[PDB]
Amino acid sequence: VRKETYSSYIYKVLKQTHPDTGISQKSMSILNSFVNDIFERIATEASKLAAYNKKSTISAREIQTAVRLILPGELAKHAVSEGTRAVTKYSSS
Amino acid sequence: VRKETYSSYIYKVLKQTHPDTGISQKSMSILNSFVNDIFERIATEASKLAAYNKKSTISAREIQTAVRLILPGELAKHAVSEGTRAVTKYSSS
Amino acid sequence: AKTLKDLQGWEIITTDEQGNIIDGGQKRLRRRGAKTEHYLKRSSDGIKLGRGDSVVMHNEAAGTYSVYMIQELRLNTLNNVVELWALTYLRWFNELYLTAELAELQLFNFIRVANVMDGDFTVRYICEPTGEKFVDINIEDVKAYIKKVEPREAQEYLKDLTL
Amino acid sequence: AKTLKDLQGWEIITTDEQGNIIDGGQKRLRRRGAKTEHYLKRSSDGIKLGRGDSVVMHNEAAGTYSVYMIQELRLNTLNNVVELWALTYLRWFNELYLTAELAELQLFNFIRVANVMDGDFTVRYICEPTGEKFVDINIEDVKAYIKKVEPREAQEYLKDLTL
Amino acid sequence: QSRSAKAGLTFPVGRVHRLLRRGNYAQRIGSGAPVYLTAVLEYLAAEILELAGNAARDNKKTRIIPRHLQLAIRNDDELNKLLGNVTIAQGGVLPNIHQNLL
Amino acid sequence: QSRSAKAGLTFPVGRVHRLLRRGNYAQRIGSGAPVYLTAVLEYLAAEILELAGNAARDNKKTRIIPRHLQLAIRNDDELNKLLGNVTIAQGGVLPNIHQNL
Amino acid sequence: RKILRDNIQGITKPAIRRLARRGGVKRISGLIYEEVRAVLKSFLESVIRDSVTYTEHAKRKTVTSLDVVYALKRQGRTLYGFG
Amino acid sequence: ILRDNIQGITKPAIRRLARRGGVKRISGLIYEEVRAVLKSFLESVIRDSVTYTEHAKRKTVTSLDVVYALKRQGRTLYGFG
Amino acid sequence: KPGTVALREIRRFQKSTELLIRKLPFQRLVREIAQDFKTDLRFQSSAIGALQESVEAYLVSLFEDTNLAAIHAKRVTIQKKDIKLARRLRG
Amino acid sequence: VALREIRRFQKSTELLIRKLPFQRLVREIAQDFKTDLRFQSSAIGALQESVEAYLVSLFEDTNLAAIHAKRVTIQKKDIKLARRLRG
DNA sequence: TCTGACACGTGCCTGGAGACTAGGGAGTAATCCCCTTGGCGGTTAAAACGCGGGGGACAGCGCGTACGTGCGTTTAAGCGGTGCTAGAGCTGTCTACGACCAATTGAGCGGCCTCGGCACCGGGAT
DNA sequence: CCGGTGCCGAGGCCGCTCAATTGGTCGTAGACAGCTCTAGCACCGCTTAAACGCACGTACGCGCTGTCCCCCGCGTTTTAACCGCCAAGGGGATTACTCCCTAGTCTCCAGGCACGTGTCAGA
Repeated sequence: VRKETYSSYIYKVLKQTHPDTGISQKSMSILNSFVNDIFERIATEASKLAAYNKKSTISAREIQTAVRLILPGELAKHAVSEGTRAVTKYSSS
Repeated sequence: VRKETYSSYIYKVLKQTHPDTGISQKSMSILNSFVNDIFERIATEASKLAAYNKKSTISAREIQTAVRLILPGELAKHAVSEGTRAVTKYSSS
Repeated sequence: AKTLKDLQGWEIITTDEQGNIIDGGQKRLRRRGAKTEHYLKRSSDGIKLGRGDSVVMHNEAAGTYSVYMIQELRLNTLNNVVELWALTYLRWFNELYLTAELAELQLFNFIRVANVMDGDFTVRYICEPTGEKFVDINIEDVKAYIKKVEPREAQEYLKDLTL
Repeated sequence: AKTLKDLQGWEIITTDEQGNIIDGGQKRLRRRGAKTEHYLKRSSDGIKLGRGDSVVMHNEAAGTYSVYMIQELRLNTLNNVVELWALTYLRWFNELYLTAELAELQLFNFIRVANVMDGDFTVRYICEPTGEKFVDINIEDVKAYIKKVEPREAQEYLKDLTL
Repeated sequence: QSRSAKAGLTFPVGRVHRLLRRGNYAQRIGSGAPVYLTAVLEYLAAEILELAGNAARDNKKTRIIPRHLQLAIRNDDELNKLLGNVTIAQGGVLPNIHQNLL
Repeated sequence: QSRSAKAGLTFPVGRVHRLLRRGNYAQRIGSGAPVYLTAVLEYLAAEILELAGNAARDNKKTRIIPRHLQLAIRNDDELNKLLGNVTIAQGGVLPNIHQNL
Repeated sequence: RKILRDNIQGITKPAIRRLARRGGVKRISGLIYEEVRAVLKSFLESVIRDSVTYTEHAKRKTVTSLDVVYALKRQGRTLYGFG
Repeated sequence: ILRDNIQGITKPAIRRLARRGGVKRISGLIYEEVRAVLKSFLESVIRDSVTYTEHAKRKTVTSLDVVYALKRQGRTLYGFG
Repeated sequence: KPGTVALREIRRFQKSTELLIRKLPFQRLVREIAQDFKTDLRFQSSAIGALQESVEAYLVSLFEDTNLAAIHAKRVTIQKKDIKLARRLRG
Repeated sequence: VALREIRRFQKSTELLIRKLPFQRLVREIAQDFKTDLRFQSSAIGALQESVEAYLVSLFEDTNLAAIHAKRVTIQKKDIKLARRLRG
């Protein structure tokens, strides 16, 4: 009871490209801890990066700079290209 | 201007055991960054340690557990023995 | 462009292969080998800004125009809303010399495009801001290596073509 | 002791060398080689609780007393206000067998001290809870290695003295 | 509709915002930061899921076992540079040999 | 009379408490936590300063140079394990040689 | 209260052999099985002690999978699939 | 403009660093490999420092920014902040 | 032929993903190591397998680098000096 | 002559790598990330004291990699393994 | 024998300390099960031991080639001293954006069927 | 791998507490704006340590061989690892309430920061 995992969202984002591929519960917990560790890494990097500028808030630029810090190479470029597209489709409404 | 360091306290704790030994300003900045790195290490350990038990109050138990997690060997064994001996004199007054 | 207030005159065109397609948000997947390309055309006239194009822009302090040869463009960086690394040109203070110096162009300077080749402008030789090493090579030989290969080797390619 | 409510009957005696001194808060410095020792005596009668002493305490479920041979004591750990790793003894269910099993004793159980040696109690042989390997060695031979050497080697020393 | 439906994503914006507020990262939290974070980790989960699906389709299997996730992470260069200090449960090892052995 | 004097230490308890409050490490902070961190910071600084003074006395110098601090750190065992991923500026390297050279 | 007298010998020699065949080792010397078990003891003496301090911070008496995965997360040996 | 500046650090400088490391003899083919190691190392550190500076809307990489970038990479430098 | 079924065992254990280290001796080892830290300390059964997976992935990463150090030293067998180097090259 | 140079460069704490070549090197590397980007005068010295520490920590381990293989002169394959084993 | 940076009184001002309030989070007691541990049979899959051998490990050697070292020789590195100027770090407004307080509600976390792709066999070529 | 049961485990289906969402409202930290001054860049020059070569012996890298011995591998014994199953028990949850302890806000003041001139290292 009251375990906020990432099971159904990962299962939904799997089936939107490869709908004929199942996923085990152990691999589901692996991906849950995977996105939880990436969330903890980006959140701690944004916390330290907002502390380094004497700021009190975390905007989208803070998380964008922290995720360009953490992820290496072209994957970070594709990640920020996805994130900026999503926030421009979100906020412009 | 109005940038707080630990310079005078390091100088005072040096001048009560080795009173005839000076200290350079470069080594002063080295020791200041050293104790600042240890401070942020213990703080970021106690933050994630209090997050693991769903608490919101960092106490002497949290910092004592984080500093026996960070410092290796008998150095932590002398460190917690000094810390408890100091906080008993503090809270006993 | 600098920010989203200046990014209201361009859109993200994400060509997957050498053909011109979009296929959603950058193929919806990160795919190696098939290196994606992005040239952003304005909706007023459709002027392409691609990897190897020569754009014209007035300088921030001079006022006299200058040509920038685009080496790379990175979508949605931190300070800028899109970054653009472009190779500079040498002004005669109409023949324009080539320069392998990278710089960054903002959207409030770019006016028109001009494919500067040898005989609206005329290239003579690759040069340097030091003032020597004139190598009479046009821009048609390096644009294929720019478009085909990532610029981590094309930088050393046009650095070795000089000197 | 468990907490500070039960730690009001002992004080920290920090002997630097083999002699009995205090010299402030653990020599005011961390010094290698001269390994510091701590035996905590109660202010009622001055009974020493040292590295190698055999204390008597009633068990938490049995009620019948048991002897604990102190192997190590660590000042101001996390759960307890001071931790005490002591070797257990075998009850006859008056001869007491030795056991190399570590355990932890709390302050609300310890009553008296008793230097159990061979012929208030009598040791016969080191044994095990399995019920065999009786090695007729008294406690006087191992207390010097306990007091002189850190227990990381004394654990393997009395483990190799058995079996 | 929720903020995830307004963003065009399938990952929870409000759960990430609640975890950011309860994780003691800052006193204040901007508006674009949780939707940016959900977009980033949604793209990361989608990429690791499609690479695991490619590893499963290269083994003629459908259910993604953790061995498929290990062989999908370690075969990619930038994911292995990202997950350099990782340990995956039931992953085994890469199929790898050196030329100075055979 | 102050908080650091009531603790009996030479390091600021109030600055540690203010930096713990402003550093986003928790929502609430107990009383014993900043004085415990003050005590352990004072102990660590006192130990590293005693070892640096030992290096300065063994090198016939009256001021702590960074070479004295690096020799004091790398000559110790547990301080080197605590500061393994630590590079000190203007200090060079610990003097050691291999037997097979 | 089990008399586990040097159970580091419980990791037997064909177990280290199988681990080396997984790692890609053709043949192993005979003076390695005494060393690899000491390396394993030195590694577990760090990570198990970190997990014990983690689980006795929370006034508990069970070492759960969250405790060992957090102790491995702090040591730069981040395990997945448990929390 | 700036090109082949990795040959500015020369093989006697690598000889000095190797004598500080404690070698006796080194090869003549290790210099390009040491330059290739240093290139990737300074590339990662300079890229992280540039990211830290470009976050703060600055146009000058500070010593505090580069010591934060070295702290994040597990190579915590002292004496600068 | 000698030395060809070792490559067969390598190909068997590289395609597989099972647990090479046994469960109960590793459990007894973890218990006797934590015996010096807390008496009567029970372990969750998921945590023992978690420690086993971390030990396995650490030991095969040590053994791969050890075999690489032996290969660089113009040998195909490993020695104690290789693992001593790999521990002094990884802290 | 050799071990005298080891004893000289192992006791003194001078700047081994030169200042202005290191300046031009970090400027050439940073020019691919931000053009017209300035550097603090303490930041380049911090980069030098970190780079010459990492290189010495690499060299004092590839010397162990050389003497492990019963040889004195190091090779490119020594430092390749010395970086590849931990980085 | 020389001098050139490091350390004791110096006004202050602004951050630390005391006091007086509530509110809210931990800390005592309290169920009750949801996980362990443990000891039983069992049976068998690796583990242990012994020998053969043969192929790699170590050691000596001899041809030799790349490398430390010695001595010109450029030559670019280090210090200084300019000028200048780009931007870091301030103060000041205010403003736009987030925290916090109720209301609501779909949603996304738990039970519950309902099938369905992987296992490992005969045995067949891998 | 054909393919057959089967199985046990994920996939839809239902479904109901509850935290995500909306709406005002206040309040408060960042965004512009100036400034200013400060630390960093360029450049010329002046010495000047030192990188850059050529020889040159020479000493270790490296290929060959030769011995030898130690571990790979197989065959027999053996023994405890895995399974499982029941049973006991104990500690990890989750109320609960309360209480005391710490955030907030004044409140007073003092302490520790920036100069600074007297004093102490190096060559």
